[PDB]
Amino acid sequence: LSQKPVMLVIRSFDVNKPGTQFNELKGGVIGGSIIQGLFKVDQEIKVLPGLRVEKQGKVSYEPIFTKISSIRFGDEEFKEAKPGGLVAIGTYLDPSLTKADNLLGSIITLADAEVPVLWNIRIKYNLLERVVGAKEMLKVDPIRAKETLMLSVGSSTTLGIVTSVKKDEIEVELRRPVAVWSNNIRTVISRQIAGRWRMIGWGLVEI
Amino acid sequence: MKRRPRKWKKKGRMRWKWIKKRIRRLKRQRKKERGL
RNA sequence: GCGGGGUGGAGCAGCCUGGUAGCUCGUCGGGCUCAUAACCCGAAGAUCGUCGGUUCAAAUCCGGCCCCCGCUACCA
RNA sequence: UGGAGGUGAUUUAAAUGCCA
RNA sequence: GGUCGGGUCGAGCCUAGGCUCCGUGAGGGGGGAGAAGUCGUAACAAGGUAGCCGUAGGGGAACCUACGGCUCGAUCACCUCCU
RNA sequence: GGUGGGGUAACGGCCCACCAAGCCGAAGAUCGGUACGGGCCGUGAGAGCGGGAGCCCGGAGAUGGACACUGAGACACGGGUCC
Ligand SMILES: [Mg+2]
Ligand SMILES: [Mg+2]
Ligand SMILES: [Mg+2]
Ligand SMILES: [Mg+2]
Ligand SMILES: [Mg+2]
Ligand SMILES: [Mg+2]
Ligand SMILES: [Mg+2]
Ligand SMILES: [Mg+2]
Repeated sequence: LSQKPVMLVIRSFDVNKPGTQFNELKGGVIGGSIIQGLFKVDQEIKVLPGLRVEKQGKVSYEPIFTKISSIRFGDEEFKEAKPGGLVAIGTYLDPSLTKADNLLGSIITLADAEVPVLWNIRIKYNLLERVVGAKEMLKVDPIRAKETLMLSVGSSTTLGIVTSVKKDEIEVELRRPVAVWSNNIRTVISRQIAGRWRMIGWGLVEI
Repeated sequence: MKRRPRKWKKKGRMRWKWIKKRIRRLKRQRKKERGL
């Protein structure tokens, strides 16, 4: 419980049933598990990346403050989520921000805390040995850049392209920033195979 | 674009307006496209 | 719990309202242009899964059987 | 003698062509 | 001549420092030339909707619409200006 | 650039201590790129254009880089040291 409590989300939904009156209205539920730290109902927090907005003519996001409306694992009553299991955290936000798995792989930490966001990300990557998950296993090629590859950041994900392809690391340009609580967090690279994006290396994010 | 008006004559080529517009879609690119 | 079509090479039209598989892409061939494609028209073409019932009489109304099987008990 | 300017009008469906 | 001190000019070496001198080298986007491959008809006449320039938006491709300008645009009706 | 000084055969920021803000620059500063210069040769109607190995008067190197001895004469091609 030393680094910043981060819940690396996997699900996010809206409790409000179709036809719910404006009196028992709820925020959204956002659901992960507490690996570093512990989260609590009514706590100040910021979610990342969350919301994207047009600020000065380019593309960028907004880390979003709130507090928790309740915490639960299903159907029992508790109030402060400790480590262990996908915990569900219902918040004070808008629900339309959360439905349809918009922020799949969200991250939650404190609205007074530190997790960075970078359009250009440097990642030390290790090549995979063969085409694992497929019928057919062909050689792993040393490539040049400009190819478009899928980079999944822990529970986050993005596309990426590059201009300097160093031997061991990669300087990838994106369209959406990262959720990187500290060093060498596990973001994985997959290359298209026949519409199936399979592994071509495991990388760790240096910042 | 520092016009050179020998090209509009449309003789053995294509219109000029609709070539300018397409060169923009590549200069805007090699400027944006990892030309950073 | 069920429940649906049970249709030509292909869209299946058409089913209580009952006699002409009903047009449409496609296959043969005939017309127009110089010649092609578009365009025009004859021909092929299944005959309603199938055993039946009801029905003077049928996919037309009702059932045996079976083809394929399409919806059966999620919001922190 | 020939223009030199202006206002209006100005019509279904009609694709393409080896060889010296 | 020698040896100790002090001072003096000075190559090389050596850390670290970006610059320029490169054998290469990893995906690339175009580019020039082959016009019995494939897709369509925008350009030339009033080219079957007139064309062509500046900005903007869209589009499997040549291309299409939106306001402001010129004849390097053809006829009928009608004027008006001069010779 | 100035005052005042040591130094070489000799004047000189050539070097030294003091004193102040001067110097050049789009009539092309600086930095990059190429070349040994001058008598002259090649061509051309002439106006030019292009070349300046071979002969003579200049200027510089002695495997790269540094430094001294001797003599009028230089840091010495067939003399001397160090890297
Ligand atoms: Mg001209
Ligand atoms: Mg024909
Ligand atoms: Mg028409
Ligand atoms: Mg045309
Ligand atoms: Mg036209
Ligand atoms: Mg004008
Ligand atoms: Mg003096
Ligand atoms: Mg120079």
